[PDB]
Amino acid sequence: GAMNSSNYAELFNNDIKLFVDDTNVYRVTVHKTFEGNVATKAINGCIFTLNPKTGHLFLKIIHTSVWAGQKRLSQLAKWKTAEEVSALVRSLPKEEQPKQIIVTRKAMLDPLEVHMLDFPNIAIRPTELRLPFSAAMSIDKLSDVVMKATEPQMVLFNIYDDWLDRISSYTAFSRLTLLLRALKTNEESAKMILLSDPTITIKSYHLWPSFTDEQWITIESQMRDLILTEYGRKYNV
Amino acid sequence: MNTVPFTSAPIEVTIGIDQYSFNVKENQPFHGIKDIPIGHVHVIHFQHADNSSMRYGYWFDCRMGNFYIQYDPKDGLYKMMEERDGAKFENIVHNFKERQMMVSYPKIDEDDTWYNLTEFVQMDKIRKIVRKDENQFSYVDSSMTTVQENELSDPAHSLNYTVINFKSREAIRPGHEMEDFLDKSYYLNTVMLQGIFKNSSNYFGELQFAFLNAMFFGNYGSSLQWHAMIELICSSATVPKHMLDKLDEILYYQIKTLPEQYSDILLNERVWNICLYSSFQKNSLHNTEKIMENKYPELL
Ligand SMILES: CC(C)CN(C1CC1)S(=O)(=O)c1cnn(C)c1
Repeated sequence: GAMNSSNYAELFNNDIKLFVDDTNVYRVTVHKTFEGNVATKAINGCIFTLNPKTGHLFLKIIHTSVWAGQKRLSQLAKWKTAEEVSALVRSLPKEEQPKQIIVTRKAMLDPLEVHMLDFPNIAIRPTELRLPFSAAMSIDKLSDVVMKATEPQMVLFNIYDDWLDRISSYTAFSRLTLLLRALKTNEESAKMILLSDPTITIKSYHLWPSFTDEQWITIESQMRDLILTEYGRKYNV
Repeated sequence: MNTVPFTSAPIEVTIGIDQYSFNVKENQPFHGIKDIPIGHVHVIHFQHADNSSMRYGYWFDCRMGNFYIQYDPKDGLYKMMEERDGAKFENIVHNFKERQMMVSYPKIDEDDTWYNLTEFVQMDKIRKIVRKDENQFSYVDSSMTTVQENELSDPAHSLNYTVINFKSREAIRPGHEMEDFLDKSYYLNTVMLQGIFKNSSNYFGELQFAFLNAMFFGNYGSSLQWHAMIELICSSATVPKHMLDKLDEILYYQIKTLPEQYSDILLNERVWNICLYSSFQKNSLHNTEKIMENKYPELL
Protein backbone atom coordinates (compact mmCIF):
# COMPACT_ATOMS: atom_id res chain seq x y z
CA GLY A 1 0.00 0.00 0.00
CA ALA A 2 1.40 3.35 1.14
CA MET A 3 5.08 4.17 0.95
CA ASN A 4 6.73 5.59 4.09
CA SER A 5 9.85 5.58 6.29
CA SER A 6 9.42 1.90 7.18
CA ASN A 7 9.69 0.59 3.60
CA TYR A 8 12.13 3.18 2.28
CA ALA A 9 14.75 0.77 0.92
CA GLU A 10 12.08 -0.66 -1.42
CA LEU A 11 12.66 2.35 -3.65
CA PHE A 12 16.14 1.00 -4.56
CA ASN A 13 15.44 -2.68 -5.14
CA ASN A 14 15.31 -4.17 -8.63
CA ASP A 15 11.54 -3.95 -9.20
CA ILE A 16 11.02 -1.10 -11.67
CA LYS A 17 9.05 1.70 -10.07
CA LEU A 18 8.21 5.30 -10.86
CA PHE A 19 7.31 8.28 -8.74
CA VAL A 20 4.71 10.56 -10.32
CA ASP A 21 4.36 14.16 -9.17
CA ASP A 22 1.63 16.37 -10.63
CA THR A 23 2.26 19.57 -8.61
CA ASN A 24 3.64 21.46 -11.61
CA VAL A 25 1.20 20.20 -14.24
CA TYR A 26 -1.32 23.04 -13.98
CA ARG A 27 0.45 26.33 -13.25
CA VAL A 28 -1.01 29.83 -13.27
CA THR A 29 -0.27 33.42 -12.46
CA VAL A 30 -3.17 35.22 -10.78
CA HIS A 31 -3.74 38.82 -11.89
CA LYS A 32 -6.20 41.70 -11.90
CA THR A 33 -8.49 42.40 -14.84
CA PHE A 34 -9.19 45.87 -16.22
CA GLU A 35 -12.49 45.83 -14.34
CA GLY A 36 -10.74 44.93 -11.10
CA ASN A 37 -11.69 41.26 -11.10
CA VAL A 38 -9.17 38.48 -10.74
CA ALA A 39 -8.22 36.15 -13.57
CA THR A 40 -5.64 33.43 -14.04
CA LYS A 41 -3.23 32.90 -16.91
CA ALA A 42 -1.85 29.41 -17.37
CA ILE A 43 1.84 28.87 -18.01
CA ASN A 44 3.52 25.76 -19.23
CA GLY A 45 3.72 22.89 -16.83
CA CYS A 46 5.19 19.40 -16.53
CA ILE A 47 4.61 15.95 -15.13
CA PHE A 48 7.57 14.76 -13.06
CA THR A 49 7.92 10.97 -13.50
CA LEU A 50 11.08 9.61 -11.92
CA ASN A 51 12.67 6.18 -11.55
CA PRO A 52 14.39 6.60 -8.15
CA LYS A 53 16.76 3.70 -8.79
CA THR A 54 18.19 4.82 -12.14
CA GLY A 55 17.55 8.57 -12.04
CA HIS A 56 15.67 8.47 -15.32
CA LEU A 57 13.25 11.36 -15.44
CA PHE A 58 10.41 11.39 -17.94
CA LEU A 59 9.58 15.10 -18.07
CA LYS A 60 6.29 15.45 -19.94
CA ILE A 61 5.86 19.10 -20.78
CA ILE A 62 2.25 20.30 -20.48
CA HIS A 63 1.71 23.13 -22.92
CA THR A 64 -0.91 25.73 -22.03
CA SER A 65 -2.91 24.84 -25.14
CA VAL A 66 -4.14 21.65 -23.45
CA TRP A 67 -6.25 23.81 -21.11
CA ALA A 68 -7.88 25.85 -23.88
CA GLY A 69 -11.64 25.87 -23.56
CA GLN A 70 -11.59 23.44 -20.68
CA LYS A 71 -13.37 23.74 -17.33
CA ARG A 72 -12.37 22.62 -13.83
CA LEU A 73 -8.69 22.72 -14.72
CA SER A 74 -7.33 21.58 -11.36
CA GLN A 75 -9.40 18.39 -11.70
CA LEU A 76 -8.61 17.94 -15.39
CA ALA A 77 -4.90 18.24 -14.56
CA LYS A 78 -5.02 15.08 -12.45
CA TRP A 79 -6.69 13.12 -15.27
CA LYS A 80 -4.34 14.58 -17.91
CA THR A 81 -1.44 13.49 -15.70
CA ALA A 82 -2.92 10.01 -15.43
CA GLU A 83 -3.50 9.87 -19.20
CA GLU A 84 0.08 10.86 -19.97
CA VAL A 85 1.57 8.43 -17.42
CA SER A 86 -0.56 5.65 -18.89
CA ALA A 87 0.56 6.58 -22.41
CA LEU A 88 4.18 6.56 -21.22
CA VAL A 89 3.80 3.08 -19.74
CA ARG A 90 2.26 1.75 -22.97
CA SER A 91 5.11 3.31 -24.95
CA LEU A 92 7.70 1.43 -22.93
CA PRO A 93 8.73 -2.13 -23.77
CA LYS A 94 7.20 -4.69 -21.45
CA GLU A 95 10.46 -5.36 -19.59
CA GLU A 96 10.76 -1.59 -18.97
CA GLN A 97 7.23 -1.10 -17.66
CA PRO A 98 7.01 -0.31 -13.95
CA LYS A 99 5.65 -2.79 -11.49
CA GLN A 100 4.62 0.04 -9.15
CA ILE A 101 3.79 3.69 -9.64
CA ILE A 102 3.92 5.84 -6.51
CA VAL A 103 1.99 9.13 -6.69
CA THR A 104 3.12 11.95 -4.49
CA ARG A 105 -0.40 13.28 -3.90
CA LYS A 106 -3.31 11.01 -2.94
CA ALA A 107 -5.68 12.81 -5.31
CA MET A 108 -3.84 11.10 -8.20
CA LEU A 109 -4.78 7.59 -7.06
CA ASP A 110 -8.18 7.21 -8.70
CA PRO A 111 -7.30 9.02 -11.92
CA LEU A 112 -4.22 6.88 -12.40
CA GLU A 113 -5.94 3.66 -11.33
CA VAL A 114 -8.73 4.27 -13.84
CA HIS A 115 -6.28 5.08 -16.62
CA MET A 116 -4.23 2.00 -15.79
CA LEU A 117 -7.09 -0.53 -15.75
CA ASP A 118 -5.42 -2.26 -18.69
CA PHE A 119 -2.42 -2.95 -16.38
CA PRO A 120 -3.95 -4.75 -13.38
CA ASN A 121 -0.55 -5.99 -12.21
CA ILE A 122 0.89 -2.46 -11.92
CA ALA A 123 0.41 -1.39 -8.32
CA ILE A 124 -0.65 2.24 -7.82
CA ARG A 125 0.54 3.40 -4.40
CA PRO A 126 0.41 6.58 -2.32
CA THR A 127 3.17 7.75 -0.02
CA GLU A 128 3.38 9.28 3.42
CA LEU A 129 6.70 10.89 2.51
CA ARG A 130 6.60 14.66 1.93
CA LEU A 131 8.78 14.66 -1.11
CA PRO A 132 10.05 17.95 -2.52
CA PHE A 133 9.47 17.27 -6.21
CA SER A 134 7.49 20.50 -6.68
CA ALA A 135 10.88 22.27 -6.56
CA ALA A 136 11.90 20.57 -9.81
CA MET A 137 11.10 23.82 -11.58
CA SER A 138 13.88 25.36 -9.47
CA ILE A 139 16.34 23.33 -11.58
CA ASP A 140 17.27 25.84 -14.26
CA LYS A 141 17.57 23.50 -17.23
CA LEU A 142 14.22 21.83 -16.43
CA SER A 143 12.49 25.19 -15.97
CA ASP A 144 14.06 26.37 -19.23
CA VAL A 145 12.76 23.51 -21.37
CA VAL A 146 9.26 23.80 -19.87
CA MET A 147 8.97 27.54 -20.48
CA LYS A 148 10.37 27.37 -23.99
CA ALA A 149 8.03 24.62 -25.16
CA THR A 150 5.62 25.62 -27.88
CA GLU A 151 3.94 22.20 -28.11
CA PRO A 152 3.48 19.09 -25.96
CA GLN A 153 6.84 17.46 -25.58
CA MET A 154 8.55 14.68 -23.62
CA VAL A 155 12.15 15.38 -22.58
CA LEU A 156 14.28 12.69 -20.93
CA PHE A 157 16.89 13.48 -18.25
CA ASN A 158 18.94 11.66 -15.67
CA ILE A 159 18.28 13.69 -12.54
CA TYR A 160 21.36 12.16 -10.87
CA ASP A 161 23.82 13.25 -13.62
CA ASP A 162 26.71 10.78 -13.30
CA TRP A 163 26.43 10.33 -9.54
CA LEU A 164 25.63 6.63 -9.75
CA ASP A 165 29.18 5.99 -11.04
CA ARG A 166 30.32 6.86 -7.54
CA ILE A 167 27.39 6.40 -5.08
CA SER A 168 24.40 4.14 -4.59
CA SER A 169 20.85 5.02 -5.63
CA TYR A 170 19.90 5.33 -1.96
CA THR A 171 22.56 7.99 -1.45
CA ALA A 172 21.76 9.65 -4.79
CA PHE A 173 18.06 9.89 -3.94
CA SER A 174 18.96 11.31 -0.53
CA ARG A 175 21.13 13.95 -2.20
CA LEU A 176 18.39 14.80 -4.67
CA THR A 177 15.73 15.15 -1.99
CA LEU A 178 18.05 17.31 0.09
CA LEU A 179 18.81 19.61 -2.84
CA LEU A 180 15.15 19.89 -3.73
CA ARG A 181 14.08 20.45 -0.13
CA ALA A 182 16.66 23.25 0.06
CA LEU A 183 15.49 24.81 -3.20
CA LYS A 184 11.89 24.59 -2.01
CA THR A 185 12.59 26.21 1.36
CA ASN A 186 14.82 29.05 0.10
CA GLU A 187 15.50 28.94 -3.62
CA GLU A 188 17.80 31.97 -3.72
CA SER A 189 20.06 30.75 -0.95
CA ALA A 190 20.05 27.19 -2.28
CA LYS A 191 21.05 28.35 -5.74
CA MET A 192 23.73 30.60 -4.21
CA ILE A 193 25.19 27.56 -2.47
CA LEU A 194 25.18 25.57 -5.68
CA LEU A 195 26.72 28.15 -8.00
CA SER A 196 28.68 30.59 -5.81
CA ASP A 197 32.01 29.17 -7.00
CA PRO A 198 32.50 29.84 -10.75
CA THR A 199 35.30 27.27 -11.04
CA ILE A 200 32.76 24.45 -10.59
CA THR A 201 30.54 24.21 -13.64
CA ILE A 202 27.55 22.27 -14.91
CA LYS A 203 28.39 20.02 -17.81
CA SER A 204 26.25 20.66 -20.87
CA TYR A 205 24.72 17.18 -20.43
CA HIS A 206 24.06 17.57 -16.67
CA LEU A 207 21.71 19.40 -14.39
CA TRP A 208 23.91 19.98 -11.35
CA PRO A 209 27.51 21.12 -10.93
CA SER A 210 30.52 18.82 -11.25
CA PHE A 211 31.37 18.61 -7.53
CA THR A 212 34.02 16.21 -6.31
CA ASP A 213 33.06 13.82 -3.54
CA GLU A 214 34.56 16.17 -0.97
CA GLN A 215 32.77 19.19 -2.43
CA TRP A 216 29.44 17.32 -2.36
CA ILE A 217 29.86 16.79 1.38
CA THR A 218 30.45 20.51 1.88
CA ILE A 219 27.48 21.26 -0.39
CA GLU A 220 25.27 18.78 1.43
CA SER A 221 26.22 20.31 4.80
CA GLN A 222 25.48 23.82 3.52
CA MET A 223 22.05 22.64 2.36
CA ARG A 224 21.20 21.10 5.74
CA ASP A 225 22.32 24.29 7.51
CA LEU A 226 20.05 26.25 5.11
CA ILE A 227 17.07 24.03 5.83
CA LEU A 228 17.59 24.23 9.60
CA THR A 229 18.20 27.97 9.23
CA GLU A 230 14.96 28.66 7.32
CA TYR A 231 13.30 26.43 9.86
CA GLY A 232 14.61 28.90 12.42
CA ARG A 233 13.72 32.06 10.51
CA LYS A 234 10.27 30.53 10.05
CA TYR A 235 9.56 29.46 13.63
CA ASN A 236 11.91 31.87 15.51
CA VAL A 237 14.03 29.28 17.33
CA MET B 1 -55.48 -15.34 0.34
CA ASN B 2 -52.97 -18.19 0.75
CA THR B 3 -51.50 -20.24 3.54
CA VAL B 4 -47.96 -21.59 4.44
CA PRO B 5 -48.67 -24.30 7.09
CA PHE B 6 -46.08 -25.60 9.61
CA THR B 7 -45.88 -29.34 10.50
CA SER B 8 -44.75 -28.23 14.03
CA ALA B 9 -42.65 -25.71 15.99
CA PRO B 10 -40.18 -27.84 17.99
CA ILE B 11 -37.71 -25.06 18.86
CA GLU B 12 -38.34 -21.59 20.17
CA VAL B 13 -37.98 -19.20 17.25
CA THR B 14 -38.87 -15.68 16.17
CA ILE B 15 -40.75 -16.07 12.88
CA GLY B 16 -40.94 -13.27 10.33
CA ILE B 17 -43.34 -12.94 7.45
CA ASP B 18 -42.41 -9.95 5.28
CA GLN B 19 -42.14 -6.99 7.69
CA TYR B 20 -44.07 -8.76 10.48
CA SER B 21 -42.70 -11.03 13.20
CA PHE B 22 -43.85 -12.93 16.26
CA ASN B 23 -42.38 -15.21 18.90
CA VAL B 24 -43.10 -18.94 18.96
CA LYS B 25 -42.20 -20.83 22.14
CA GLU B 26 -40.64 -24.31 22.29
CA ASN B 27 -43.29 -26.87 21.29
CA GLN B 28 -46.01 -24.23 21.14
CA PRO B 29 -48.96 -25.46 19.00
CA PHE B 30 -48.21 -23.31 15.96
CA HIS B 31 -49.26 -24.53 12.52
CA GLY B 32 -48.47 -21.62 10.27
CA ILE B 33 -49.57 -18.40 8.60
CA LYS B 34 -52.85 -17.77 6.75
CA ASP B 35 -54.37 -14.88 4.75
CA ILE B 36 -51.08 -14.15 2.92
CA PRO B 37 -51.82 -11.65 0.13
CA ILE B 38 -51.64 -13.03 -3.35
CA GLY B 39 -49.85 -10.92 -5.94
CA HIS B 40 -46.53 -10.30 -4.21
CA VAL B 41 -43.43 -12.26 -3.40
CA HIS B 42 -43.06 -12.99 0.30
CA VAL B 43 -40.27 -13.97 2.66
CA ILE B 44 -40.70 -16.13 5.72
CA HIS B 45 -37.73 -15.97 8.00
CA PHE B 46 -36.38 -17.34 11.21
CA GLN B 47 -34.14 -16.47 14.09
CA HIS B 48 -33.69 -19.18 16.68
CA ALA B 49 -34.02 -18.20 20.31
CA ASP B 50 -31.00 -20.25 21.34
CA ASN B 51 -28.65 -19.15 18.57
CA SER B 52 -29.38 -15.80 16.98
CA SER B 53 -26.48 -16.71 14.69
CA MET B 54 -27.88 -17.25 11.22
CA ARG B 55 -31.06 -15.43 10.48
CA TYR B 56 -32.35 -17.38 7.48
CA GLY B 57 -35.47 -17.57 5.39
CA TYR B 58 -37.33 -18.36 2.19
CA TRP B 59 -38.50 -16.15 -0.66
CA PHE B 60 -41.65 -17.58 -2.24
CA ASP B 61 -44.74 -16.73 -4.27
CA CYS B 62 -47.87 -18.74 -3.47
CA ARG B 63 -49.00 -18.61 -7.06
CA MET B 64 -46.14 -21.01 -7.89
CA GLY B 65 -47.10 -23.92 -5.64
CA ASN B 66 -48.18 -25.05 -2.20
CA PHE B 67 -45.34 -24.60 0.34
CA TYR B 68 -45.16 -25.58 4.02
CA ILE B 69 -42.50 -25.59 6.71
CA GLN B 70 -41.20 -28.67 8.64
CA TYR B 71 -38.45 -28.35 11.31
CA ASP B 72 -35.53 -30.69 10.36
CA PRO B 73 -33.86 -31.87 13.60
CA LYS B 74 -30.79 -33.16 11.73
CA ASP B 75 -29.90 -29.94 9.92
CA GLY B 76 -31.44 -27.93 12.75
CA LEU B 77 -33.60 -25.52 10.88
CA TYR B 78 -37.06 -24.79 9.62
CA LYS B 79 -37.15 -25.92 5.98
CA MET B 80 -39.56 -24.85 3.27
CA MET B 81 -40.87 -27.71 1.11
CA GLU B 82 -43.34 -27.84 -1.83
CA GLU B 83 -46.26 -30.38 -1.62
CA ARG B 84 -47.39 -31.62 -5.09
CA ASP B 85 -50.63 -33.24 -3.84
CA GLY B 86 -52.96 -30.15 -3.90
CA ALA B 87 -56.01 -31.89 -2.33
CA LYS B 88 -53.96 -33.44 0.57
CA PHE B 89 -52.31 -30.05 1.41
CA GLU B 90 -55.51 -27.94 1.08
CA ASN B 91 -57.47 -30.49 3.21
CA ILE B 92 -54.93 -30.31 6.08
CA VAL B 93 -54.90 -26.45 5.89
CA HIS B 94 -58.74 -26.38 5.73
CA ASN B 95 -58.78 -28.51 8.94
CA PHE B 96 -55.90 -26.48 10.54
CA LYS B 97 -57.95 -23.30 9.84
CA GLU B 98 -60.76 -24.99 11.75
CA ARG B 99 -58.67 -25.46 14.89
CA GLN B 100 -57.35 -21.84 14.66
CA MET B 101 -53.72 -22.76 15.17
CA MET B 102 -52.51 -20.23 12.56
CA VAL B 103 -51.51 -16.61 12.76
CA SER B 104 -53.08 -14.23 10.28
CA TYR B 105 -50.89 -12.20 7.96
CA PRO B 106 -51.72 -8.91 9.64
CA LYS B 107 -52.19 -6.50 6.76
CA ILE B 108 -53.77 -3.16 7.62
CA ASP B 109 -55.98 -2.26 4.68
CA GLU B 110 -54.57 1.27 4.36
CA ASP B 111 -51.04 -0.15 4.20
CA ASP B 112 -49.05 -0.38 0.95
CA THR B 113 -45.67 -0.95 2.64
CA TRP B 114 -45.01 -4.42 1.34
CA TYR B 115 -46.15 -3.60 -2.19
CA ASN B 116 -43.94 -0.53 -2.07
CA LEU B 117 -40.90 -2.53 -0.95
CA THR B 118 -41.43 -5.33 -3.51
CA GLU B 119 -42.94 -3.37 -6.43
CA PHE B 120 -40.36 -4.61 -8.94
CA VAL B 121 -39.32 -7.86 -7.25
CA GLN B 122 -40.24 -11.02 -9.18
CA MET B 123 -39.64 -14.61 -8.06
CA ASP B 124 -38.21 -15.43 -11.46
CA LYS B 125 -35.43 -12.91 -10.93
CA ILE B 126 -34.87 -13.97 -7.32
CA ARG B 127 -34.30 -17.53 -8.53
CA LYS B 128 -31.51 -16.34 -10.84
CA ILE B 129 -29.79 -14.47 -8.03
CA VAL B 130 -30.32 -17.46 -5.69
CA ARG B 131 -29.57 -20.55 -7.77
CA LYS B 132 -31.28 -23.76 -6.63
CA ASP B 133 -33.41 -24.83 -9.52
CA GLU B 134 -35.11 -27.87 -7.96
CA ASN B 135 -37.10 -25.57 -5.62
CA GLN B 136 -39.66 -22.89 -6.51
CA PHE B 137 -38.64 -20.95 -3.43
CA SER B 138 -35.28 -19.43 -2.49
CA TYR B 139 -33.26 -19.77 0.71
CA VAL B 140 -31.19 -16.84 1.94
CA ASP B 141 -29.30 -16.32 5.18
CA SER B 142 -27.02 -13.96 7.12
CA SER B 143 -23.76 -15.50 5.95
CA MET B 144 -24.27 -16.07 2.21
CA THR B 145 -21.66 -14.15 0.20
CA THR B 146 -22.11 -12.53 -3.20
CA VAL B 147 -20.34 -13.47 -6.44
CA GLN B 148 -18.44 -10.16 -6.23
CA GLU B 149 -17.45 -10.81 -2.60
CA ASN B 150 -16.00 -14.19 -3.66
CA GLU B 151 -13.82 -12.58 -6.35
CA LEU B 152 -12.06 -10.59 -3.60
CA SER B 153 -15.90 -19.44 -1.83
CA ASP B 154 -18.59 -22.12 -2.28
CA PRO B 155 -20.20 -21.04 -5.57
CA ALA B 156 -23.56 -22.84 -5.13
CA HIS B 157 -24.43 -20.99 -1.91
CA SER B 158 -23.74 -17.54 -3.41
CA LEU B 159 -25.89 -14.50 -4.10
CA ASN B 160 -25.43 -13.88 -7.84
CA TYR B 161 -26.14 -10.17 -7.85
CA THR B 162 -25.07 -8.17 -10.87
CA VAL B 163 -21.46 -7.14 -10.35
CA ILE B 164 -21.01 -3.36 -10.24
CA ASN B 165 -17.51 -1.95 -9.99
CA PHE B 166 -16.82 1.71 -10.72
CA LYS B 167 -13.15 1.06 -11.43
CA SER B 168 -13.51 -1.70 -13.97
CA ARG B 169 -13.21 -1.88 -17.69
CA GLU B 170 -16.94 -2.57 -17.81
CA ALA B 171 -17.59 0.80 -16.19
CA ILE B 172 -14.99 2.79 -18.08
CA ARG B 173 -14.77 3.25 -21.84
CA PRO B 174 -11.21 3.44 -23.21
CA GLY B 175 -10.61 7.08 -23.93
CA HIS B 176 -13.48 8.28 -21.71
CA GLU B 177 -11.71 7.54 -18.43
CA MET B 178 -12.38 10.86 -16.76
CA GLU B 179 -15.77 11.31 -18.38
CA ASP B 180 -17.10 7.91 -17.43
CA PHE B 181 -15.63 7.93 -13.91
CA LEU B 182 -17.13 11.27 -12.93
CA ASP B 183 -20.42 10.75 -14.88
CA LYS B 184 -21.49 7.12 -14.77
CA SER B 185 -24.39 7.59 -17.21
CA TYR B 186 -22.76 5.34 -19.84
CA TYR B 187 -22.33 2.53 -17.34
CA LEU B 188 -25.88 2.95 -15.95
CA ASN B 189 -27.77 3.37 -19.22
CA THR B 190 -25.81 1.44 -21.86
CA VAL B 191 -23.92 -1.21 -19.90
CA MET B 192 -26.39 -1.94 -17.13
CA LEU B 193 -29.91 -0.89 -18.18
CA GLN B 194 -29.81 -1.55 -21.93
CA GLY B 195 -27.15 -4.26 -21.70
CA ILE B 196 -27.60 -6.44 -18.61
CA PHE B 197 -30.92 -5.69 -16.90
CA LYS B 198 -32.82 -4.84 -20.13
CA ASN B 199 -35.10 -2.33 -18.35
CA SER B 200 -35.28 -0.27 -15.17
CA SER B 201 -37.88 -2.56 -13.61
CA ASN B 202 -35.39 -5.43 -13.40
CA TYR B 203 -32.78 -3.02 -12.04
CA PHE B 204 -35.11 -1.77 -9.33
CA GLY B 205 -36.18 -5.34 -8.62
CA GLU B 206 -32.63 -6.41 -7.84
CA LEU B 207 -32.06 -3.22 -5.84
CA GLN B 208 -35.16 -3.88 -3.74
CA PHE B 209 -34.28 -7.54 -3.21
CA ALA B 210 -30.77 -6.57 -2.11
CA PHE B 211 -32.17 -4.12 0.45
CA LEU B 212 -34.62 -6.69 1.79
CA ASN B 213 -31.92 -9.33 2.26
CA ALA B 214 -29.78 -6.73 4.04
CA MET B 215 -32.64 -5.73 6.32
CA PHE B 216 -34.12 -9.12 7.08
CA PHE B 217 -30.95 -11.20 7.24
CA GLY B 218 -28.25 -8.62 7.95
CA ASN B 219 -26.62 -9.92 4.78
CA TYR B 220 -23.67 -7.63 4.41
CA GLY B 221 -23.05 -8.26 0.70
CA SER B 222 -26.66 -7.46 -0.09
CA SER B 223 -26.19 -4.17 1.70
CA LEU B 224 -23.11 -3.52 -0.47
CA GLN B 225 -25.18 -4.26 -3.57
CA TRP B 226 -28.10 -2.04 -2.52
CA HIS B 227 -25.73 0.90 -1.97
CA ALA B 228 -23.87 0.28 -5.22
CA MET B 229 -27.06 0.33 -7.25
CA ILE B 230 -28.13 3.56 -5.59
CA GLU B 231 -24.75 5.17 -6.12
CA LEU B 232 -24.65 4.22 -9.82
CA ILE B 233 -27.91 6.17 -10.44
CA CYS B 234 -27.03 9.14 -8.26
CA SER B 235 -23.59 9.39 -9.92
CA SER B 236 -25.10 9.54 -13.42
CA ALA B 237 -25.83 12.97 -14.86
CA THR B 238 -28.36 11.55 -17.33
CA VAL B 239 -31.10 9.42 -15.82
CA PRO B 240 -34.62 9.07 -17.23
CA LYS B 241 -36.95 11.25 -15.21
CA HIS B 242 -39.27 8.34 -14.45
CA MET B 243 -36.44 6.37 -12.91
CA LEU B 244 -35.47 9.24 -10.61
CA ASP B 245 -39.05 9.69 -9.51
CA LYS B 246 -39.46 5.98 -8.90
CA LEU B 247 -36.09 5.72 -7.16
CA ASP B 248 -37.17 8.43 -4.74
CA GLU B 249 -40.28 6.41 -3.85
CA ILE B 250 -38.37 3.16 -3.56
CA LEU B 251 -35.79 4.56 -1.19
CA TYR B 252 -38.35 6.48 0.82
CA TYR B 253 -40.21 3.31 1.75
CA GLN B 254 -36.93 1.47 2.45
CA ILE B 255 -35.76 4.22 4.77
CA LYS B 256 -39.22 4.34 6.31
CA THR B 257 -39.21 0.63 7.04
CA LEU B 258 -35.64 0.23 8.31
CA PRO B 259 -35.56 -0.42 12.08
CA GLU B 260 -34.27 2.76 13.68
CA GLN B 261 -31.81 0.78 15.79
CA TYR B 262 -30.18 -0.90 12.75
CA SER B 263 -29.36 2.32 10.90
CA ASP B 264 -25.74 2.33 12.14
CA ILE B 265 -24.78 -0.83 10.23
CA LEU B 266 -27.22 -0.87 7.32
CA LEU B 267 -26.61 2.69 6.09
CA ASN B 268 -23.38 3.79 4.43
CA GLU B 269 -22.66 7.40 5.45
CA ARG B 270 -20.44 8.04 2.44
CA VAL B 271 -22.90 6.83 -0.15
CA TRP B 272 -25.87 8.64 1.39
CA ASN B 273 -24.17 12.00 1.97
CA ILE B 274 -22.78 11.78 -1.56
CA CYS B 275 -26.14 10.86 -3.09
CA LEU B 276 -28.21 13.44 -1.21
CA TYR B 277 -25.79 16.35 -1.15
CA SER B 278 -22.97 16.08 -3.73
CA SER B 279 -24.16 13.89 -6.62
CA PHE B 280 -25.80 14.86 -9.89
CA GLN B 281 -29.13 13.78 -8.41
CA LYS B 282 -28.66 15.67 -5.12
CA ASN B 283 -31.83 17.62 -5.93
CA SER B 284 -33.88 14.79 -7.41
CA LEU B 285 -34.70 12.71 -4.30
CA HIS B 286 -36.93 15.03 -2.32
CA ASN B 287 -38.92 12.45 -0.39
CA THR B 288 -35.88 10.38 0.48
CA GLU B 289 -33.90 13.45 1.49
CA LYS B 290 -36.74 14.63 3.72
CA ILE B 291 -37.20 11.29 5.50
CA MET B 292 -33.44 10.73 5.86
CA GLU B 293 -32.96 14.19 7.40
CA ASN B 294 -35.84 13.85 9.86
CA LYS B 295 -35.08 10.28 10.89
CA TYR B 296 -31.28 9.91 10.58
CA PRO B 297 -29.85 13.45 10.76
CA GLU B 298 -26.84 12.03 12.62
CA LEU B 299 -25.68 10.00 9.62
CA LEU B 300 -25.49 13.23 7.66
C1 LIG C 1 -47.74 -28.78 7.62
C2 LIG C 1 -48.32 -29.89 6.77
C3 LIG C 1 -48.97 -29.27 5.54
C4 LIG C 1 -47.19 -30.81 6.28
N1 LIG C 1 -47.57 -31.88 5.35
C5 LIG C 1 -47.97 -31.47 4.01
C6 LIG C 1 -49.11 -32.13 3.26
C7 LIG C 1 -47.69 -32.30 2.78
S1 LIG C 1 -47.88 -33.41 5.93
O1 LIG C 1 -48.87 -34.04 5.16
O2 LIG C 1 -48.07 -33.30 7.31
C8 LIG C 1 -46.47 -34.10 5.64
C9 LIG C 1 -45.27 -33.93 6.42
N2 LIG C 1 -44.25 -34.60 5.87
N3 LIG C 1 -44.77 -35.21 4.74
C10 LIG C 1 -43.94 -36.04 3.87
C11 LIG C 1 -46.10 -34.93 4.58
